[PDB]
Amino acid sequence: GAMNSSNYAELFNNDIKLFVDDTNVYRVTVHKTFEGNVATKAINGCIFTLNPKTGHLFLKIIHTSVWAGQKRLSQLAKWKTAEEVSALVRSLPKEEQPKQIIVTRKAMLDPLEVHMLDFPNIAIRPTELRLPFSAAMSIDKLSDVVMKATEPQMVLFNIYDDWLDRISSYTAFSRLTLLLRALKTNEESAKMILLSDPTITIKSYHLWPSFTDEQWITIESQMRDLILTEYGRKYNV
Amino acid sequence: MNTVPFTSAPIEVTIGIDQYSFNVKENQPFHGIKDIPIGHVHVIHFQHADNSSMRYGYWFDCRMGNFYIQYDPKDGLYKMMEERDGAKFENIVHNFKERQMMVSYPKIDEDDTWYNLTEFVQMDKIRKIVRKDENQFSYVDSSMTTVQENELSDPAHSLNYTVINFKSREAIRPGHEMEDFLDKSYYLNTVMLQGIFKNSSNYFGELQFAFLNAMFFGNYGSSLQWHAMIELICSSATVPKHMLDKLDEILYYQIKTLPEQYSDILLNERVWNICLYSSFQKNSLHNTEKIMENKYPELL
Ligand SMILES: Cc1cc(C(=O)N2CCN(C)CC2)cs1
Ligand SMILES: Cc1cc(C(=O)N2CCN(C)CC2)cs1
Repeated sequence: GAMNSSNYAELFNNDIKLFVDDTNVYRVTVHKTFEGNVATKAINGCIFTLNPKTGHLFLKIIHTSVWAGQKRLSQLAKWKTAEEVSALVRSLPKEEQPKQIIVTRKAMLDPLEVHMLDFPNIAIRPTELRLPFSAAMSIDKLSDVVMKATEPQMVLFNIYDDWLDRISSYTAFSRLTLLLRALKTNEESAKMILLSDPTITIKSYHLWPSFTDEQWITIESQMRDLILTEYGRKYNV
Repeated sequence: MNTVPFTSAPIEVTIGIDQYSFNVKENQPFHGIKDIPIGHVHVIHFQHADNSSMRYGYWFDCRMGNFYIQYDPKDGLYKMMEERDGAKFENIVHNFKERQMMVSYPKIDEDDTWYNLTEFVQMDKIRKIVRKDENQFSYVDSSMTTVQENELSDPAHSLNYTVINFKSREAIRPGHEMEDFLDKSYYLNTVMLQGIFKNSSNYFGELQFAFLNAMFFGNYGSSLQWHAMIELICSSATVPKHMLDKLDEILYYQIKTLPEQYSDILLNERVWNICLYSSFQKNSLHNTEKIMENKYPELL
């Protein structure tokens, strides 16, 4: 059934599961044509497939060529997503295949269920959480590899860097969702928070800066301020 | 014209014969139904006055034998039986006909309703859906479940309708997932029509039989089957033109015959709105769409 606040610790148990987010698969710029009509131009996209217990992020880059000559692209994008997730699962050894796949949008349920009919034991589940994974393209290294791709490509990263050496997967996911929520609510402020201090760097093999434990507590507090703020600047409170 | 005699009527009961209904009081001198049209299947069905629970009845074709009804006080119901002694039967019917002990099948001459509801329904196919091979007639009641319902518990007493499931490997070709799910023509024309049913007459026969069990017995799994078979056609972009035209006629007469007060439980809002307003065949069911909009505009 649907994943929600009541069953949140299930994400960090020892049953392999993946979140799938399709919100950055089909991406466009909207513009005027010489005749003054409106047209779209697609740009590269990505499927965001994440193991919340381990931090493994299977980033499948969606190159614009996949849309050439196709109709009803927003509908095709859900099916292309389901096709690529099914191919990923089939590529994994049996003992690494997920036992559940949680989709962040309900419109992915039927496309994924149909593509996974060969796997009747894998549960396809929606969620009641409003997870901020659309903001993954505000992570500079992820945006960079998506935009530079000249062909379809899968890149493998850990979105927790080395955090699991010092914190649990519950705490790591909480930090991740806070960072992504902040970046989604005010990208510039969030990015200022994360980089203002030039002595804290991002390792070549990492996505986020190398904060000490004490600095993460400050950072995390600053992201909560931002989110409550913007919630005032937004609603005037 | 043929006859189904009754040994007696020991318990008060509403008896229906196809779309007709009448009341028989406890121990009333009732000895059956005469003038039944030859050439059609028929259904004779029952609802006891004391327990409106369980509607039940029997599908039969008088060309296949001499059938009668006899109440059983142990099992507590009116049972259909076959009389093999043809002389014994013709004499019995004649004596009762001579004494005016039977109600006449009241077929108005202009009226093609029953033909139009049973056009493709054959006894031999009924007997494969309702398995009880020692009898030439078939018992159905309100509570019987379908083979597919049992997949989601006595198999001998099941309705073995053809399983239709839009999210199944049978329905979806590897590598055509999106194509086959959004346009079900492959599943309709290759898997079901060419492969299982063999022709559209047999498909329409099962569809009509499922409707009639839903209407006369309130059989829920039959209602599911009727709607599934409609939706499979409406959700196919490529359907033979003669099938669409015939489907429109079939559904028109089903909607025309449905009791107005049962529409809330016998009609699935989602299926009908999809079929009439969103599907590939949204513009191909002119008669059905007109009667639906004038009779059940609330549903839509
Ligand atoms: C399967 C995935 C692994 C990682 C990752 O960060 N590394 C963990 C250490 N080794 C064992 C594999 C590489 C991202 S996706
Ligand atoms: C074969 C038969 C049909 C009917 C019929 O239509 N009536 C049933 C009795 N009254 C109360 C309503 C109307 C009677 S005998």
